Amino acid sequence: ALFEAVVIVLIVSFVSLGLRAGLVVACSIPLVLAMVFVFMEYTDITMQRVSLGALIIALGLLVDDAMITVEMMITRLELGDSLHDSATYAYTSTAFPMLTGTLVTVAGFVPIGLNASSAGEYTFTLFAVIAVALLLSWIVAVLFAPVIAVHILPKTLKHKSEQKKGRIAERFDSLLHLAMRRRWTTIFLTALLFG
Amino acid sequence: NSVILVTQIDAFEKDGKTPWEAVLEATHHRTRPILLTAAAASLGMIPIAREVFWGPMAYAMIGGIVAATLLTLIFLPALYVAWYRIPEPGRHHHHHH
Amino acid sequence: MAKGGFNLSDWALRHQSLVWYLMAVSLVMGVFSYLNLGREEDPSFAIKT
Amino acid sequence: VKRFADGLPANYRIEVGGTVEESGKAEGPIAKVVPLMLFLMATFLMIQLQSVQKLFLVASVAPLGLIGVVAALLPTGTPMGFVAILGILALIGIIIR
Ligand SMILES: CCCCCCCCCCCCO[C@H]1O[C@H](CO)[C@@H](O[C@H]2O[C@H](CO)[C@@H](O)[C@H](O)[C@H]2O)[C@H](O)[C@H]1O
Repeated sequence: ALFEAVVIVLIVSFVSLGLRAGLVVACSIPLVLAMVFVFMEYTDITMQRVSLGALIIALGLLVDDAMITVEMMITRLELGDSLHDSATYAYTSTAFPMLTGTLVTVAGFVPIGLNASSAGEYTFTLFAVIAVALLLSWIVAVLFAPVIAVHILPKTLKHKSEQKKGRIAERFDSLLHLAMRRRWTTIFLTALLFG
Repeated sequence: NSVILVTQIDAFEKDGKTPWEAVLEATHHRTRPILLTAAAASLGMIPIAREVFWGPMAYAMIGGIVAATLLTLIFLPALYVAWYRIPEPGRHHHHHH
Repeated sequence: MAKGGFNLSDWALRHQSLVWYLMAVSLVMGVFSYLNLGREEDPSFAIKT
Repeated sequence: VKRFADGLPANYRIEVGGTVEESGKAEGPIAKVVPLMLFLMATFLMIQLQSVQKLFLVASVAPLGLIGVVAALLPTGTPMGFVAILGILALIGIIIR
């Protein structure tokens, strides 16, 4: 099942960028896996189902952050100059947000890792897994994306969007305009739905 | 995700551009990434969904993720622009900005 | 808030071989450690009785 | 003696009772611990340097130092001391320095 989840995320990144761009990010994913493995080794946290599920969750989140970083990099470099420095500003800008969101998520995970109940045992493993994985993931994303880009990435191009998603964009922009046409209606709908 | 969006919005708004067009460009710029974010979030749990252990939690996760994302796409824009066009609350303090 | 720092990009771009070696050593370390990790059904919660 | 032992029913067994057992037990974790620290100090060196070429260059001097450790030991006929088995590592460190 682990390999299955890995390959589905793989095809996700494949169809996302089309080109073999996010594929290098996928190649970078196993790194954090080995790191958390050695971490468990030092902490003797052996393997079991629970930890595997935690691994799946953590891998999804970390690959999400890494992929969005790579996407914004390639987009900002494609729409403009083709240079590592033509992306250093993107790094300097969107760096802090990644850290913030990641830490916020680890905080949201924390609760399950504090109960003294008999159930807290199974939760302790997944908590440690998620925490270490997410942190090492952020450091990897901010410390490896440069070389991986400077060596396995083409130059810039001209703006263009996949026409298949064109109809989806039409519907999205239209619904956006309509939602702006009557803001109070959206609030009413949200209220009734939540209630 | 919500933090990412608000940061992207107020990011270029520092230039004092048209709030309408500002939020418009913010959405047009964050449309593609948030999609992949929601994908990676919801997915991953699919192959293990067959496992009876991680059962209801998997469905609840994949459901709430899609819901929260859709609203992150439509709800917050209208809400923020509404709160912007006019301050609904009051309670003004004479000794504070 | 981007005050007196932001050297992440440049320093990352620089010291290329350093990051390269760090990545390599980390990878091999995790690889070798994987075999000696340990597999078990599920954590043994402390029974109280 | 091993062959002699082999020439006997399987239900029986022979073992040593000297000091080799204790020596091996003591040096047990050594083998399973020292290489990790070796890679640790290697990376430590790579911090000050920036090329694997210079790394291997200075590393070549490390093993070659085993010349004197034995040249000044064979004529005296002094047995290999455990303390030396330890100090040789310090020798490696200083020569690399
Ligand atoms: C006088 C006051 C002190 C009295 C004696 C205290 C001596 C030093 C403190 C003992 C703490 C034990 O900690 C020690 O455990 C293991 C020893 O096998 C070491 O090694 C451990 O970690 C390594 C990296 O994760 C793994 O490769 C090893 O398999 C693992 O055993 C630890 O890196 C070390 O931290």
